[PDB]
Amino acid sequence: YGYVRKVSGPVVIADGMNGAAMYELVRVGHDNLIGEIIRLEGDSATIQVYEETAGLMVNDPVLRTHKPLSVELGPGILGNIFDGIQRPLKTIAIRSGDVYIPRGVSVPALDKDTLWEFQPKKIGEGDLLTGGDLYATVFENSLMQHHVALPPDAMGKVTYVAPAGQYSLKDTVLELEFQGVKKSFTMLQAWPVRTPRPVSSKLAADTPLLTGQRVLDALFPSVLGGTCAIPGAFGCGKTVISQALSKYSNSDTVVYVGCGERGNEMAEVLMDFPQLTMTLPDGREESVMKRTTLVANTSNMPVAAREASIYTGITIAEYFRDMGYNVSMMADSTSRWAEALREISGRLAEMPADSGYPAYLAARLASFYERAGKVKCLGGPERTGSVTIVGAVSPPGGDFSDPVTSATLSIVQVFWGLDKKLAQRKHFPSVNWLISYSKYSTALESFYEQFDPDFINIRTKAREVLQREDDLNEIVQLVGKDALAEGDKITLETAKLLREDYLAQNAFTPYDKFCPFYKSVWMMRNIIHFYNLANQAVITYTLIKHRLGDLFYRLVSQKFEDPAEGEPALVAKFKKLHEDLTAGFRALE
Amino acid sequence: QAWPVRTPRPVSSKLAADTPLLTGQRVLDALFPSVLGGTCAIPGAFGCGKTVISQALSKYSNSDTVVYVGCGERGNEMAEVLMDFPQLTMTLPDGREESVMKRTTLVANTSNMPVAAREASIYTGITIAEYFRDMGYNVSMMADSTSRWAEALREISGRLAEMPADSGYPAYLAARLASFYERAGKVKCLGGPERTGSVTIVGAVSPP
Amino acid sequence: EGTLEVAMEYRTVTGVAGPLVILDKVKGPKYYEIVNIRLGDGTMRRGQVLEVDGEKAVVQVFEGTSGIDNKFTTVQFTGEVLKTPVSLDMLGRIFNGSGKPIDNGPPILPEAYLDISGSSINPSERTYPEEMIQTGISTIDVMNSIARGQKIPLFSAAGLPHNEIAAQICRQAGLVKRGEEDNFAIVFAAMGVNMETAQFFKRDFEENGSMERVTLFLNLANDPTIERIITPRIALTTAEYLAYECGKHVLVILTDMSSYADALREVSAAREEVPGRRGYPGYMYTDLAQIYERAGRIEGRKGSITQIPILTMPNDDITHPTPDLTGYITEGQIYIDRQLQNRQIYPPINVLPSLSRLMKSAIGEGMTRRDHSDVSNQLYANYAIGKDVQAMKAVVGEEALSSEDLLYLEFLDKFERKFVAQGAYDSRNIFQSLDLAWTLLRIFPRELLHRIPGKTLDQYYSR
Amino acid sequence: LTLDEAIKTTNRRVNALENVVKPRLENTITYIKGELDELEREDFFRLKKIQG
Repeated sequence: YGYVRKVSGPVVIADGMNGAAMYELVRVGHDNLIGEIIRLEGDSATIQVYEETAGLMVNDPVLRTHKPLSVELGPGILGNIFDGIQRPLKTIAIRSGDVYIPRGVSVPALDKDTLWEFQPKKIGEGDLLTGGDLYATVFENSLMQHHVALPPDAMGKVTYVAPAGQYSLKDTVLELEFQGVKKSFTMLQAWPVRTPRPVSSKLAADTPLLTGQRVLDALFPSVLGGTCAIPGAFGCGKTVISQALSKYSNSDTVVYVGCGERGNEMAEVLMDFPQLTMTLPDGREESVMKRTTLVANTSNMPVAAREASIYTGITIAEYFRDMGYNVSMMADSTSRWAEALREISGRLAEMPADSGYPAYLAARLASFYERAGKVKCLGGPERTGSVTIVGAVSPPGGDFSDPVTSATLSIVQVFWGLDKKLAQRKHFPSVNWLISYSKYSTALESFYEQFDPDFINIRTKAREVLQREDDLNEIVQLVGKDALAEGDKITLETAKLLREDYLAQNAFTPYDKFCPFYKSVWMMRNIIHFYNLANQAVITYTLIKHRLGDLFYRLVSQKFEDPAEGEPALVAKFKKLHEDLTAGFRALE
Repeated sequence: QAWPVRTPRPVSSKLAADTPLLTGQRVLDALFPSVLGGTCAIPGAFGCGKTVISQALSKYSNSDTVVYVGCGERGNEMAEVLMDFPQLTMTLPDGREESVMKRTTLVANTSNMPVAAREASIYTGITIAEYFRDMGYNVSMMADSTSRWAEALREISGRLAEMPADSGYPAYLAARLASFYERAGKVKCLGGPERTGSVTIVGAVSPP
Repeated sequence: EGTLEVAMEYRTVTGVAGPLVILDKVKGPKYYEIVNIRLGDGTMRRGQVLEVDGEKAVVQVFEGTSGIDNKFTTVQFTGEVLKTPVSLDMLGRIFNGSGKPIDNGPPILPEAYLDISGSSINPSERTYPEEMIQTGISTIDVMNSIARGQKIPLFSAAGLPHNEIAAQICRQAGLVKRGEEDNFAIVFAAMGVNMETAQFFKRDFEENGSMERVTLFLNLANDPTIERIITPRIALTTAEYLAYECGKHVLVILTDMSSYADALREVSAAREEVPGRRGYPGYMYTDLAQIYERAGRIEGRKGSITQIPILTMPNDDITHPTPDLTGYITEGQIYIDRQLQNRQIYPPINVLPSLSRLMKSAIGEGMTRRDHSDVSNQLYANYAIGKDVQAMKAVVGEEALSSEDLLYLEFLDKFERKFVAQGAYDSRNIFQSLDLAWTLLRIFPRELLHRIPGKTLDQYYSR
Repeated sequence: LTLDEAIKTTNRRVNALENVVKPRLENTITYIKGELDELEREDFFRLKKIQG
């Protein structure tokens, strides 16, 4: 019930919708075009329809949905591929057979006829349960067990519990009554993208995001449930860091979110993920897709879907965190999302602000980024998850002055700063140590000292060495290495060794594909301790260089050690080289 | 008496001003002099606190009467004026000792006061000075932050949805500001005796 | 007394667009009347009636227009402007943006309902600030000091430790003591702060033990953008009640005033108002006045409201509309430099652009020393000459610094090294710091000093 | 002597000239886009309001 009255491009006016609500999604026309309500002036409505509105007919029916832009969660959310508006691309392609996306597809987000193995908890048929209680878990696939949380805003004494067995989402797995009225819940939960997910308490982040790369792990650490920023526009560093996060990061799940980038780039990345495979610490070999969800919205996709992809991804990450899993979101291109928002604002004729973006761009970006953090779960049993966002930025020409870049730098705690100059100089990590920073180090210091009380001092010494590296750089630039003292020469040599041996990774090489934090800490110790032990001896710099010449080659070899031998064997080899270097440093003095 | 605040006070015939304004400042009276009847304007960008020159000029001018009509200015400046002008003093040729507050009036409304009253502030100030001039004195004023009476204009032009001319200000901004400034000048007043009072408009324009 | 009336509940909502909710057939509306909107789902949110024309009403809802149905939502007209239930018992508690008690405590039992945006003080009754303040940081007190009733903000770009400086000032706040009941009660507005910053503020304030005299008005970035505009209003109204109507001096603090500017910009762009510079509303000067222009001392009452805002230059540019208008209104600046932060200085206060327009009255003979003004002027003026010498050395060479310029360069170096730097918890007294300030001024010869007379500092004696 | 002259010229160009020009470019960009573009939309918006 409801018919269109005026169709001016994307904007659509439909009469006979007195009961419509603002921002309630609606189905327009026989083709089931999907659009969101904007203005409810009079008894009429106003809808902007995402897909092309060409060919609409006046008095074509309009069908309400009684729900805002929402995502159907539950089993089967992992692995698949979804559009910006939560449209399963893979199943759509299989059903329609052809390649093109049909104008008005109506495939449900998750297949409601597929069977999943279900088994309840030890709860009784007449017990009491509340919102967020974990009443069952499901083996969606191997090694990615899926907990079934009773939806929030639903509570009451237990009435029926489905016994363990094979079931589908259409089955009524749970039924309960709060008052005399009883409600039955299936395995599918719908939640609006704009509304965050209910939380019990925002904890303080207390565990680093071990990305497997030494430069990110030690120099500029990032904590679970913490924002991150990447100036990714070239050098494939964004692809490299995304692959590292998918394969080696501590997160139990990853939710890539791609909006408004080049279509072939998304093709390449979405073909790369299935090829990516990660080995289990127990020796098992798995596929990253078994723990990966992908929301990719290319440029050809409607602008509104491009704007909504980010919220869809963050809501998916929150739902994953609802069962205490550590999940990491990855916004492919926040700049593209901002451009989509700008296009939408221009469609709405909103008053332009700085550089043309709407005045709420900073506020909306902050609202999105504020959802990341380590959070206590809702409902029992007691557990705690985390959601960390590693959303990248694409400043125009590298000038960190655009409002998107400025707001992101103002909100994001940790900025890693990939540099194209290092990529030109053949640097695999490509992380510019001169601009990166980790504002969460003060909070992470508790764990840093618990693991090793000397590690934080080593990090401070390394930061001082990096700061003096540029000083020695202009010193050599203006007068040369001749004017450098023996201590200055030792400091410069140690800085160069740190840059070319530990601060840089080798990625492609099997020995340096993954850098454990143990190996990183031992390498940092074997570098800094040797640097000091050589420093206080100031001995002629040339004489020290000849004596330590074998040691300099040995330090490169210490980095060359594979993690195959296990963390202790590599640590002992690093320690043995460090002890030999220390023995040479003190005895020869 | 009574007088409409927008209609200027009638005169006999305006005439050229040829007496310098002894401000007591080296720069104001040496390189860039001002005449008793002319119009001045001090930009004083943010942070300069240009009102210090205003207060010094009011304190030490040769003008017989000063009407400090600061519009949109901070209240603490008005508190300073009310606190110091009585305790501060000046001497006259007769030899006696008297305060400057005996001849200074403030039509000022602060910035936290309602916006629409600012134009009324400016116009009441200029009319009061015009009356004191028709008395025959060499009265003067200085309107602090006249640029605030452009925010007053555009915050009304926006409600009326008038067509924005430049940076949101209506079209008649220059016309109205000229109609205000063009009321200064030495003039033989109406009626005998032959009073020849003047009036000086030392405005202040705060630019963004 | 006039008989009471129950507020009319309407259901004639006949239009929603942006953040503005239209109504029709309103029987006797009132401008700025607070209306709480109950949606069809039953959830309730507050709102103000922006424009009243004829029998219509253009309401601006607070929690957002989402979920409003043109035939199921109900609007109730309370018939009174927004009022904050201020009370003396409100001390030592935490409140939401609109004032909801969030410390797991019972709501405020109001001693009196007071309307926000209170009327201005008659400037005839207004007085002048005449007492210094012991915040606990050297460089702010020694030069560009703060008076008990003076407004002055902190200019500090994003990422700088200005939040830590504000927390240290609030925890170490106290009178000169040259009393506890009337001692500094701190109203701590927090407009648009991060959750981590919010937890930091709560923990730091609870740790110093001064919870008994500090009120937090926290408003996170998650809260609605319009609700951030009323947070400074509520904070300043509570400050007004505490100071003028109860006596104790109030040291009002508002963090991230740029967030308030952004909220103003968003609200104005929602209603499509005339834009000033950088798309900000054309009345931003008046709004920043109604926020800032309340600090001062009233003649008949012994209270005093001292204002210490904390702005943030967006592009680290002083010419941005928010800091420019603030400097127009705020009677002085205390500036924080990113360049000094690059030198690893904990309190990165740059003194070259930092001046207190009321310092000429805070100084005197009742407090401080008789050489305060001249020493401050010299350490303010010779810094510029040292900077010029540094620039000349950069553009010419080390040989350009003559027997005079090299002295200025050494003065600048020692001034940035010893004088500005201070401990994270150092309560450096004025005289002990003024001795080192005199030493810095004495690095230059005691006769080349042009502005200062020799006798002024000669009255004071070393050792 | 020649190296001193060349170094002085290079240092002056790096410090004075370029850092003089770039603020000028930023101010010119702000004056055009920050004002003229904003005014054009506001003028047209007011015109559309008049039509409505």
